[PDB]
Amino acid sequence: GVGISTGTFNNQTEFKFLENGWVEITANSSRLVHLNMPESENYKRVVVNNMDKTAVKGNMALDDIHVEIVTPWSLVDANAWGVWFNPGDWQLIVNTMSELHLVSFEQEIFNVVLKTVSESATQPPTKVYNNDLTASLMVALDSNNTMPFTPAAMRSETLGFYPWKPTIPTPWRYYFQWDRTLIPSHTGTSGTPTNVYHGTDPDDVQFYTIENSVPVHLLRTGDEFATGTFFFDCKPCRLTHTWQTNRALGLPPFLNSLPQSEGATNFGDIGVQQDKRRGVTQMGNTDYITEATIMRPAEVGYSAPYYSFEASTQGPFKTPIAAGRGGAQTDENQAADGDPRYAFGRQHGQKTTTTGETPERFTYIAHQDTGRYPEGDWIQNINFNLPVTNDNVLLPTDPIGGKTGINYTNIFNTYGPLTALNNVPPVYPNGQIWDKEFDTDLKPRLHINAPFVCQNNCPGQLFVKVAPNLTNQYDPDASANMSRIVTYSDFWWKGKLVFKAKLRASHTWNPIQQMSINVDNQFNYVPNNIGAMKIVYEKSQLAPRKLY
Amino acid sequence: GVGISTGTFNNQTEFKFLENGWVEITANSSRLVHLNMPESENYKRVVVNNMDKTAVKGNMALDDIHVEIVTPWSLVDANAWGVWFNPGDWQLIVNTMSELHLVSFEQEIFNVVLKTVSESATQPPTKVYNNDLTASLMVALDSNNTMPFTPAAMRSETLGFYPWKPTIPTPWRYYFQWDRTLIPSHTGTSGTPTNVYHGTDPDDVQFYTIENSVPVHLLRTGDEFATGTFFFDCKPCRLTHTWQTNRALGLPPFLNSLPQSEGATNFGDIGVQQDKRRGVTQMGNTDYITEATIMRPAEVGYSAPYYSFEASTQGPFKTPIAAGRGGAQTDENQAADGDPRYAFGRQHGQKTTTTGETPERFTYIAHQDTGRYPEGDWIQNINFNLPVTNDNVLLPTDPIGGKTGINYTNIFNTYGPLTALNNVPPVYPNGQIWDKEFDTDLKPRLHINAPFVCQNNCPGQLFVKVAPNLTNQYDPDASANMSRIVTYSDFWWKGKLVFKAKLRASHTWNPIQQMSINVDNQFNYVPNNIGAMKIVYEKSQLAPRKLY
Amino acid sequence: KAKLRASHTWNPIQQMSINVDNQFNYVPNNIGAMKIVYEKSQLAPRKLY
Ligand SMILES: [Ca+2]
Ligand SMILES: [Ca+2]
Ligand SMILES: [Ca+2]
Ligand SMILES: [Ca+2]
Repeated sequence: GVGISTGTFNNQTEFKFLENGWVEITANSSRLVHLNMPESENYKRVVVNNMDKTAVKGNMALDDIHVEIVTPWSLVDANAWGVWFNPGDWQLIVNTMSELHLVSFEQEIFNVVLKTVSESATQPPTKVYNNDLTASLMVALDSNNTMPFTPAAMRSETLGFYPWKPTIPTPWRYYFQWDRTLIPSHTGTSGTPTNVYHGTDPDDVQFYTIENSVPVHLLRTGDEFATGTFFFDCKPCRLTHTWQTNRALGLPPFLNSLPQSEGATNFGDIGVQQDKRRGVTQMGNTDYITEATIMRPAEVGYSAPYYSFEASTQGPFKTPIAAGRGGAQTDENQAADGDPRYAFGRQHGQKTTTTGETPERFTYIAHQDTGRYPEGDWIQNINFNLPVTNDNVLLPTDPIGGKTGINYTNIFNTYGPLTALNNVPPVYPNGQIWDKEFDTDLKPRLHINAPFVCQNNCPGQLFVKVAPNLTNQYDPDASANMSRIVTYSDFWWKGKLVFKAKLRASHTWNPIQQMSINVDNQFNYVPNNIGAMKIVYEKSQLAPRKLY
Repeated sequence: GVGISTGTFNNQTEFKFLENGWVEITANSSRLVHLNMPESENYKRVVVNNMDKTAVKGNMALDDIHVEIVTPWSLVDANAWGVWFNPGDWQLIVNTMSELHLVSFEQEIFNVVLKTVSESATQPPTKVYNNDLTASLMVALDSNNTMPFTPAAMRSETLGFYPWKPTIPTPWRYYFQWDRTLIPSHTGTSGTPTNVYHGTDPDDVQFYTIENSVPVHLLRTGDEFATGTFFFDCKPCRLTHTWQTNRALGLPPFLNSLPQSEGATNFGDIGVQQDKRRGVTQMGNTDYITEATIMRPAEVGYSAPYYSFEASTQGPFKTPIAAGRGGAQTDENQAADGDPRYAFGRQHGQKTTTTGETPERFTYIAHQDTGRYPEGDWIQNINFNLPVTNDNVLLPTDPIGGKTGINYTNIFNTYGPLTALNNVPPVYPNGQIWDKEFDTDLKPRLHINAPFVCQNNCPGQLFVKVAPNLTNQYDPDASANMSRIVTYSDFWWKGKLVFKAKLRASHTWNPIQQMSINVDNQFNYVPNNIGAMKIVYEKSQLAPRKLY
Repeated sequence: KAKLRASHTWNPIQQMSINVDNQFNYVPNNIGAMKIVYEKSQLAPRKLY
């Protein structure tokens, strides 16, 4: 069955409006995937050790040592917003929907092709491509999620974002266990710290093979493969942001004195002595009821140690932070509430005609005011007693450990039973969409990498690979490296991701932040005279929501 | 499925006679289309600016600046009379039918072929064509008319007019928005006018993609594609012409004195003093009832400014005129009532064995006397009072604006609530058949380009394209230009256009103008000793019709 | 009775939107003054032919 197609290209996003303001978004994405023969046919256990870098005192954070199993299989990952929606669709969703529901996912492989390269070793010399009709492409869909979960978006290795531009999958590899020690130090530290990779703990070894745990399918041109329809189990993702802070929760103080003339100088006045006011407070000493002192239900947001690194059996790792805005606009603390920074290129944004190999990037800065501005933090001695005396105040300025560039905010952590928090907002187009939950007894309240964490079950991973096209000479009983015909494959991938949205309703007199084409962004949405493209990142939760 | 054909060639025109003089014309047209790989795979936004020409004062009309989106898709356009009928059929329709009804349209693509060119780089060197059996031809039929409407007949780019001669489609491209200024001037104008292309208005940008708005079909040799049957909604087109003018409407004056002997000198005489006659007039002053002064119901035809150019956001454009004859035969005013001029060649008429690249052409001159002869126009002062004195007459001779070559007829416009007019007559074989209506709130009473304007709905456009035949080396992450195997395609197109005609009836004693072979046209209808062909244009509405 | 639009181009499209420039044309001031700035309606291309 060579002369018949086995599939259809479809990259349309359908918006189906239902009853009561609910829409059913059907994002169709098709892509032509190009796939090469594995450079090797065996699994390799490789160690990566860049001690040359960590050898330099004060370079701990640049540690890359790990051990990974290198498989002869490739992963077809489509878990990233850019694969399903273009700037247009996205603007539609973000400007009018109030919440998003991830419903189901299904993919299929069709119109498979396998060619053989022949070196017409004459003159230049030449190269001749031919069809190997009876050759097969191997396909394995790990439904049971036996294999380790490895999101390609984490390393900008998902399918590309352009319907009219071929793409490729990524060689699949996964972490193996290993013990590693690396002691912190600074430029002036003495002696040689302790930078040792101890190896692997036998009680943590887990060598996985696809061949042994997932049925594999062989497809020839005539064949096709389709996944079933997987249904997610995730909480809805909101498309609105909160702006309220503790300072803006509840009943404002009653102004006894109101401005009588226009002018951004004419303020209103509470009109009551800060120690002669009524209200509630959690400060049993003073009688000062102040906007920064009065009681509030709980606490929106929280403080966590910044540029903290922790260490365990495998080595050091940065301490993650779940947090939004908190601070002026061109007045951040990227570190404090962890604004994510995305590095990618060409195939996932970055102008296409770009040269060199320096990735493009951006630091996403959410609209939700749930972050913190450390410099504003301070601490006072129980006696209160203002103006506070230097001996009774710890400030983001006073040093810690005699260190000049470290202070309590750095060590600080105000997470507790009163912490109100929100989930990570979606990041177009470089963000991951869904993520598999940790199989720990107690799970995390959220994941920092994706807004959708399928709990009870997630779509399995799809592995692809060109099956061994051997030559007439092959001897198992001789390490050699099995000479095999240079074969490559081309197939089309088609996926269908279904969402369920809820149309928003206005509730204020005033208009609202809406995504829109300007005379400034204009050319970020259209190709140029050479056909170069790029996909600029966009914000998602533009639109306020009352928090309390 | 490679060894089996998927279609049939049919280029027969069937005439099926019904009851009560109605015939059902079924025009079948088949053609072998040749199609090449796109020179580029991306959409390009290109600007065209020939300021070098408009720089020369007095060359405004030669302005070509515009912006267009260049797509990697080709359009298969068959909307032009020459594609469906040969001189014979046409003579039949034009000589015996009185009116034409455009009923339905359907097309289909079959017996698809895709070959690969290989340069046997030896000696001359050689070239080798091979079949790429598993390759696909992409097909997209824009049913919803999402895409911008682009009639290829407008630029002589429809399918060719010979059943036994292969043809090709045209690269599809469409207008993009842009602001442009160009101020009129004459040879002796001083300073440098104002010739500026300002660019595009963001509020008018509309980048269209086929991939994003029309499902695409992949066909391999075994496959085939067929459109459904589309049904038009258009007014009938008449195949007769009117000759009556205001001067010949109604009851002629009664001749009291009739000629008594033969001779084109012996005239009849009304026999009553022009100021002593009875009748109606719209001239409340005089008592002169004259053949050029007596009342008439309304007005056949109208006067409009000639070689008028108007300007708006995009630049200048000639003011269109809807009008027929009006004037002697070798006594026109091509400009005044806008006789169309058609430029084309080889594939759509023009002797086939022709060399060089100067198009062939003709100015169509309709039989309907609905035009005007300006030189005959004049204007008189309210007092009437003849013979009229130079100071009370504006003539097509007196100058306007002190200009010697401009007069009121040039500025003139007599369109009003009494204007009687006819539609554009069909032009064989270079004319467009149907046209999509403007989506403006108020529409035009007619289109100057085709006699059939499908209002509520029109057949969608058919886009074709060779799908990317990549080589073993392809890297998305590198602008390059994706090296791809030189692939081309050959497929057969078959369309069916159904009309409904009405047989005419004689009502006069005298015979009537009929199309016919002469000793002069004879060789315009047959090939020569070399096999050269050409298709000479013909008139359609030869046959009078009483207007009133 | 309205009809929802459908995208048919690769490129985005002119959309009405709040800027750092129009911002205060949509909210009252410290005195309670209001104003309603005119807006355009047919922002969005349509193929004519
Ligand atoms: Ca921040
Ligand atoms: Ca804010
Ligand atoms: Ca004329
Ligand atoms: Ca005539």
